[PDB]
Amino acid sequence: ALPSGSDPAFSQPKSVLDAGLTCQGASPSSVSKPILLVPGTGTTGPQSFDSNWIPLSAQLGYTPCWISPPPFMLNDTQVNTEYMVNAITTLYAGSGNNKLPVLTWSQGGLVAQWGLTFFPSIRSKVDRLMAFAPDYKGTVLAGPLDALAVSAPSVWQQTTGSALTTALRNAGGLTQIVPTTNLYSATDEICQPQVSNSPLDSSYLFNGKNVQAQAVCGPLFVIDHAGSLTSQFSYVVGRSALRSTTGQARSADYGITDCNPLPANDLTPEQKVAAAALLAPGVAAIVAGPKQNCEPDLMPYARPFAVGKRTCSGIVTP
Ligand SMILES: C[C@H](C(=O)N[C@H](C)c1ccccc1)c1ccccc1
Ligand SMILES: [Cl-]
Ligand SMILES: [Cl-]
Repeated sequence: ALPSGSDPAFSQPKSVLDAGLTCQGASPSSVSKPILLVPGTGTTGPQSFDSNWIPLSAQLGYTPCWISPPPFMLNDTQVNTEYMVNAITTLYAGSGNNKLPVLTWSQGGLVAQWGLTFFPSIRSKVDRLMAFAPDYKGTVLAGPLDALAVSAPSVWQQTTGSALTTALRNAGGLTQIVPTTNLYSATDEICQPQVSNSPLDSSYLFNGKNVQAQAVCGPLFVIDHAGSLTSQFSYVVGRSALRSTTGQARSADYGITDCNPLPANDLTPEQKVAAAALLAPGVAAIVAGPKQNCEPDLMPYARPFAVGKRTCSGIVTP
């Protein structure tokens, strides 16, 4: 079974977590049809989604809301998760105690599933999860942990073999917790392995709606890590997931004619340009950002699930 009982305490003050949450045109305590957007590594909320799911979710009738954990999602993924959990609590109450969808890119999906795994209170407040290129198993493209160059805290934790991904799995987090759709690509140049269309894939969750784009669009279809978020194909799948009565996208809602890898058709010209360039701010943030030679320690609520792994203060013990 999943962790149960009370939510772990936050390491950050509620006022600090509140400061990282924004909604377009409303206060979080009084917002109509919010959607919470959780960004990828090296970016803010606006940097991940200004060119795609902020205008697209508004056009679908949602008020776009987002978190921007500092610095640019490079800090401890466990802290980035505090921003999300607090945001869901606020937006749920602020919209009349109605569940809301969560839509994520890259690390953002790892953050969402970490939050659902270890903070039980939000399970009843997240209507559904729509994750684009989530790296629940991390990525093996960064190399093994013992050969990793100095890297940001969350980059360590997204490396396959990390204590964080170990703990997520052992606490039960590789199974969906709310109705979840995962859209990913075998041609992902950041997160691998993704080629099997099977539980080996880093984006796969048991009992979830697992959509490898090539399984629908064919082997020559090509979308990269950012294109998994921004493409017109991704929009049709995401639209299906957001509207489905089951909380998961449905194969009947999309098909081979939707297999367009370019930025979503409804985006403005300026937006399409920014969507193609989505990654560049992330790389600049990683050059200027924190770097260390070890993986951040697991917080107490997660430590018992990765006994034996090595973090900055040493080997995790029972
Ligand atoms: C931070 C890095 C990343 O997003 N890097 C950006 C996207 C990038 C793009 C092209 C080449 C190098 C890095 C990362 C690390 C582990 C797991 C997932 C992501
Ligand atoms: Cl398990
Ligand atoms: Cl099922």
